[PDB]
Amino acid sequence: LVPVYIYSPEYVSMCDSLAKIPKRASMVHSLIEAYALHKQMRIVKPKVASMEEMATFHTDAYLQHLQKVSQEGDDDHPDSIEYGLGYDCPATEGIFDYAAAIGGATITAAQCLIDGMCKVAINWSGGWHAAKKDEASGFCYLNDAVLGILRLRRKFERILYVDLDLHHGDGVEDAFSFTSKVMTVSLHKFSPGFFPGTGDVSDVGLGKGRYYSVNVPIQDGIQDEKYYQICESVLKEVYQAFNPKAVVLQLGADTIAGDPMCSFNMTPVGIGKCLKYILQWQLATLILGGGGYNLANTARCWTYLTGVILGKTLSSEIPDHEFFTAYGPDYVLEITPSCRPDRNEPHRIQQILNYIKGNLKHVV
Amino acid sequence: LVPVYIYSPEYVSMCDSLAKIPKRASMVHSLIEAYALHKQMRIVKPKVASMEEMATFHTDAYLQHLQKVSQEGDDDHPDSIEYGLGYDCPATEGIFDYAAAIGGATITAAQCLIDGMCKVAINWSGGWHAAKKDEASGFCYLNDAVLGILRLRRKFERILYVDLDLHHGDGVEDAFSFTSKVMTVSLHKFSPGFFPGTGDVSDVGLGKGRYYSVNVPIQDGIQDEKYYQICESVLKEVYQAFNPKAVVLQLGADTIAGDPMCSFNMTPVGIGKCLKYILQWQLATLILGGGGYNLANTARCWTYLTGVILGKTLSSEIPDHEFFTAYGPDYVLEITPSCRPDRNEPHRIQQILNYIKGNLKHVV
Amino acid sequence: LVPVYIYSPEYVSMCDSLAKIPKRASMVHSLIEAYALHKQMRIVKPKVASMEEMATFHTDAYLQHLQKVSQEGDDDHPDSIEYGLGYDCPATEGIFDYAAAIGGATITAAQCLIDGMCKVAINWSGGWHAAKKDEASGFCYLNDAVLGILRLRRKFERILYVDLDLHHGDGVEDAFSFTSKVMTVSLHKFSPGFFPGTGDVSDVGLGKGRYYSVNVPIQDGIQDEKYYQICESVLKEVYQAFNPKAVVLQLGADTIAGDPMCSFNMTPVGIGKCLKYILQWQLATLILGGGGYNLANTARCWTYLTGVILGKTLSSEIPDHEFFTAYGPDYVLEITPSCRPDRNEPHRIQQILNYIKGNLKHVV
Amino acid sequence: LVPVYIYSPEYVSMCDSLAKIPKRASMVHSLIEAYALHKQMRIVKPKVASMEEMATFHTDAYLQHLQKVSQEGDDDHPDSIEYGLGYDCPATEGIFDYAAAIGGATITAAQCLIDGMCKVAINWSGGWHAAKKDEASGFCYLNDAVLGILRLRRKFERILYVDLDLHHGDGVEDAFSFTSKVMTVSLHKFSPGFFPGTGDVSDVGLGKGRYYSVNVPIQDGIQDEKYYQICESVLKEVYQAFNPKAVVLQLGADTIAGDPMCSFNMTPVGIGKCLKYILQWQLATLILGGGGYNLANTARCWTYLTGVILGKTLSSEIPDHEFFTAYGPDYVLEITPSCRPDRNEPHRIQQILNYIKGNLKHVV
Amino acid sequence: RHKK
Amino acid sequence: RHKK
Amino acid sequence: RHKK
Amino acid sequence: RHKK
Ligand SMILES: *Nc1ccc2c(C)cc(=O)oc2c1
Ligand SMILES: *Nc1ccc2c(C)cc(=O)oc2c1
Ligand SMILES: *Nc1ccc2c(C)cc(=O)oc2c1
Ligand SMILES: *Nc1ccc2c(C)cc(=O)oc2c1
Ligand SMILES: [K+]
Ligand SMILES: [K+]
Ligand SMILES: [K+]
Ligand SMILES: [K+]
Ligand SMILES: [K+]
Ligand SMILES: [K+]
Ligand SMILES: [K+]
Ligand SMILES: [K+]
Ligand SMILES: [Zn+2]
Ligand SMILES: [Zn+2]
Ligand SMILES: [Zn+2]
Ligand SMILES: [Zn+2]
Ligand SMILES: [Zn+2]
Ligand SMILES: [Zn+2]
Repeated sequence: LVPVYIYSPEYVSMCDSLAKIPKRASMVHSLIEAYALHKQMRIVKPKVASMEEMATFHTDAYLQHLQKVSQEGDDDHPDSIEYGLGYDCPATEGIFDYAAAIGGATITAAQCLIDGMCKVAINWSGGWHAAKKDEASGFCYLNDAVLGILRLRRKFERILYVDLDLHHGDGVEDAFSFTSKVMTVSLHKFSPGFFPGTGDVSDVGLGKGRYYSVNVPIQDGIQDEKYYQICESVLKEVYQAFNPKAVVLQLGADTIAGDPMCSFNMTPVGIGKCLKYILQWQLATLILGGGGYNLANTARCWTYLTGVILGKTLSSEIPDHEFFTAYGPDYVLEITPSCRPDRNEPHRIQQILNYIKGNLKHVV
Repeated sequence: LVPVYIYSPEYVSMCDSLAKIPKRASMVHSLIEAYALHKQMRIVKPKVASMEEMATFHTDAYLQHLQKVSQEGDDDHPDSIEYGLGYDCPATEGIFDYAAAIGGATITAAQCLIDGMCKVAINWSGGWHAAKKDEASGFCYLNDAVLGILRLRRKFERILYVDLDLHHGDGVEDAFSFTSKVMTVSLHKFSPGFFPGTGDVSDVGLGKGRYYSVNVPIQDGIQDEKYYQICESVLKEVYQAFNPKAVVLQLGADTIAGDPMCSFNMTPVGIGKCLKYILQWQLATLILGGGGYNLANTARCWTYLTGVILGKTLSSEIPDHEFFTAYGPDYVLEITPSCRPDRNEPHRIQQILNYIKGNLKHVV
Repeated sequence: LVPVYIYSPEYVSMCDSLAKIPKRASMVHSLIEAYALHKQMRIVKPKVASMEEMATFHTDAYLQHLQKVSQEGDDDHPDSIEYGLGYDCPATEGIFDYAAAIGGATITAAQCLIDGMCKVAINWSGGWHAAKKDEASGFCYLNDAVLGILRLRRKFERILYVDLDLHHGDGVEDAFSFTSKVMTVSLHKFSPGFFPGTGDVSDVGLGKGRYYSVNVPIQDGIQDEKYYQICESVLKEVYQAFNPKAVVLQLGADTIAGDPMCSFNMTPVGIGKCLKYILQWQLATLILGGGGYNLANTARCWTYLTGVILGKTLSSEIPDHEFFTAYGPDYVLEITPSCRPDRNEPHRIQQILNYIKGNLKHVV
Repeated sequence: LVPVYIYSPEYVSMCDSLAKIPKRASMVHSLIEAYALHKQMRIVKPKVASMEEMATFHTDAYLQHLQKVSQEGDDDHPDSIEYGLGYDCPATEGIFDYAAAIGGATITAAQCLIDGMCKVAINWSGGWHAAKKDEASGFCYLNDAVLGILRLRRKFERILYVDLDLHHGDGVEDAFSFTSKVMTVSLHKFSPGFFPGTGDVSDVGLGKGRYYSVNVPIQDGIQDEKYYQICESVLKEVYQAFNPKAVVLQLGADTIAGDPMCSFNMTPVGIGKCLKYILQWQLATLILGGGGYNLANTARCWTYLTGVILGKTLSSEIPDHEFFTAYGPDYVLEITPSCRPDRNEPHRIQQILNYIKGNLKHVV
Repeated sequence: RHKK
Repeated sequence: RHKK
Repeated sequence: RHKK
Repeated sequence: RHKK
């Protein structure tokens, strides 16, 4: 019954190497350990994904390319652009190994859920929801989330994927847009010019998967209360109509106030309520991380959320640890919302919640 | 009579190495060259800044540290955090050399203006306006803009610094907040949570420098027309009151639609009108780059602006070149505004323009 | 519940040595002792601050320099100017030791508050609010106030710093401008040309610390009544919104009529009402001195205020003691306001009190 | 024809030692020399005043005391307070020698005027107008101005003493209050609480000296134009009624904007016009310095005024010299007025000018 | 294609 | 302090 | 007396 | 910068 925590000194070390989020993995684990939360979880060393496992979603052409440029970090290969490598996804050397490590980590987590070893499995270094079968995207080289869902499909009939990252979980939605066995629900910022550009409330999936994709477009400045209202309202309807047997939850912390992307204005507490609502379902749940570009805040958030998973209330004072100075000058766990407008007009949110409730009536 | 273009294969190669903007320098030069604009300018190889020149603004402690961690890229030094190194400014190896190269490049540009070798000198790889005397900040390790201004002070009485980057030019404003010989004018996004957090219309400089700092806080979604109105209105008043003898202009392209920061909604044309207004003053002008996180767009913008400086109108079709594949899949030079709201309420803009006009009445 | 009085013959002797205020420490203690007030307080010998304690705010570079020039009073060192040493802060020999003694004294006071040894700790020789982490300023070589606040942070969540000195408490405000755990409130003269030149009502702190800095700019000639109205109005709002757990109060007497700076026109009684209002909060309070260039008046003021702290009413006649001849022409404790104008227009004060009240609504 | 400049390396070195103005003498001479103005004047080494010469005004008791405490800097002598030594006038060791050096310097200057060696003699280190016959006051230990005037009395029938220092020239006015052979004219700040507290327009001298003392009380914020109007108006009347044969002019630079006393808002140019008006009289003129607590500005002012005396126009750029870094960040010679109110109501100035014009009608 |  |  |  |  005790939560599984996917961890390994070598794993964290590899994650610390990702271009867009250096050292973040260490800070996250470090703060979690500093709060002694790892002592209340079952630590499981992750296995690296095999070429075969990764190939259950990603094409051989793409995988071969990734592995090739990963050799010595060839960031000048002429075919990389077609495979999504570039500014957002540089071909840093060893990247294939890191991607395989992250994919393996999420797969290990799903396997633990399948083996009844736990009801909740955590992989804070996962959540790279933007990767396509044959293309890297949005700091994502491999879609571990998809790999995890595929693995869970071996035992569970219906998987509910909930993406609370700031960005649309397009990669995952994509992978299952034609499936009715996996439903994807994503809350994200939707505004012309904002990556990835997809995920409007009108996007509901294709073919047999029509209506099995849910998108909640949100504007800048949303805070804890309104956000939870939206999330709860949508999740209540989804649960009722889809009746999932397992859940994969992505919790990108780039929605938290203080993030350099400065879009949403959430605090770990608001995301916590969403987490609690999903956990009260008592289903096998695979917890993933994702975005989060204010490193200290991301660690603050996932540490707090780990506490929520453990039903513990953490001390407000950041305990001394390797990265203590990174929590100055207040040195506290709580995060305060920024003093800026919530651009979300109530009537629009209402409009969106209904359009969704309508779409869900078709799910039987 | 003909514009000076600071360029050197070795220089561009070094700039391509900056963490937050890999290859951008090459793409910019490459597109400029692909339009054959370099043939219409006087190419000047930049000199690297000496420890003495950099020390005219930066403290020895900071400079020593930068050079030390730059040796092998020590990103674990215990003192780096105090010197601003970290997430935004990683201690990538060789960084000291790149910073010195950029600083030298802007210094070389100013020297050219001083020697009457030209009326306009360009250093698209410069514009790192956030660096403090003893601290790295916002992707900036050395404040080349400040070094350039200091150099120009050897010959010109009053220098007008105009920062059109998306972010507040805090480093530069700082360096001269107590000076009345250098006036800083910055148009930028100002919103709680948005870096760097300074630059409100009420910030006007300190001591003898009071009223010699101008800040124009702007909200998301501003477009070409309204932006130019604001810029012209402010520059008209500043010119009249300060009567500059030389101008340093920062043109960070992170205000252009398509930038991942997705804040302003400008096109290179709008920025161009601002440029034209400054150029019609007929003063020694040092052109710098800056932010710009959509690499292709940044190259598009500065290439277009280089054309404006040369009084040429460029072909809409992107000529084939080394990074030709980077402008896919359309291949045109023009940029289109995103379909999102201009959050700038007219009465507030009016309110701001007036407070500024009032502040400037004190400049004599 | 008996006040702690930081005193030591050696300590007073060292403070008497400060360039800008020779013998002031002795006169203050002497008059306090002459009124037998020390008999009603718990006398605690101060400890000298360690290089480590001072380093919690001040940089090693600055500290090393101070200690170096302090050796034999090298007032010709080429680097001193960069470290703020000079006219206002001469490198008098032994200065490092005095600065360390004062810093230690305020730290000792905070420690007493922490150990529950008292509710009020006094260090009349402290209050050097202008010193920066790496720079001496305004007769201040070390910012004891900041060191004291930092020490109190070990036990109290929120510290309210109130600066009633004639000058803006820029050093302290600076140290905590990004902090929301420490709020700084400063009443001071604000007028172009008047040191330090900062502290306008629009200065409210930076980043996460936005709105946690309060500044009340005041003009010459203000007297007891209007001043208390302003102070009470601001402190009432601050207390309500910030709910401090401890308070550090700076009481520079350079606001008192008779001071050679001849700006404000206050009497110890007016400042006393402010003191009473803060004391009625029943919080741990660290009392500091500061400016005061009319030595006899400064002693008069702090002696009277010490009596206010002790709830005693002192005899109007200055008792005979070592410095009795310095209390001419009337040899009394009371101070009379000078016959000059109060340049503070009511509508402006109103305007300022409102901006502040508005700023404070954002503190939660 | 050529101006005499009282200078001596040993003299400047002694003046640099005065408590309230360390290094000021060197900065003044240094900047003057940096402008090569000394090459256009006749340099005369000053002689130290003899006990007899000083005794022509100062009492033996006071002189004996000064010399005694000056031995080793006894700042604890019980009689010092009665002799004015203390906070404003500390008994720094060697002070007697410095005072004697300054007194001698002004006496040497007057002797040069008497010997027809020149029409203008300069002693920028003189001007200590507050000293009384038996008491030190306002940073003045010996009244060199008085000694100079007494010396000039050997050859000239009527001496006009004009004091433009920020403070009332009470010491000098005092010395000659009963004399009709020496007329004192002082423009200064007059406000309750402001040192020395004397010098109201009603103070006109005593006994036979009635109406031979002129005082012009002025309020804060006065600028060049209004100040010159007042000065010219008063000097025109004085000249006409008193018809002086020699002039001693004190030019304390503590009236210049930027001075820490922040009272008047003058620029060296305004004082320059006053100087020019006095020089056009073609009389033997003894030029003295005085107050000035912004060292660099004081040097700027007296250097500029020396140029006015020499009929030269100095370069705006501060030439490189020993104290160059002291003129940063602008490094120019001109001084800018601070942005604050002129508290002088026109009708009051009018009122004062008339009362004076009335008093002067009695001078025949 | 967008930039993240 | 804000991150860029 | 007054202080300067 | 101002002097105190
Ligand atoms: N999409 C995206 C947005 C912003 C970025 C910065 C500021 C730096 C970087 O290296 O990659 C970025 C990618
Ligand atoms: N300030 C800032 C904002 C965003 C960033 C990303 C997305 C990546 C990175 O490496 O650095 C960033 C810095
Ligand atoms: N009269 C006077 C006024 C101000 C002073 C300061 C700030 C320092 C000092 O040493 O002496 C002063 C004397
Ligand atoms: N800021 C300041 C103002 C006045 C001063 C005097 C009169 C003397 C001194 O030694 O330092 C001062 C500093
Ligand atoms: K999402
Ligand atoms: K689906
Ligand atoms: K800008
Ligand atoms: K400035
Ligand atoms: K204050
Ligand atoms: K604060
Ligand atoms: K005067
Ligand atoms: K007289
Ligand atoms: Zn994201
Ligand atoms: Zn707010
Ligand atoms: Zn920018
Ligand atoms: Zn003060
Ligand atoms: Zn004076
Ligand atoms: Zn003004």
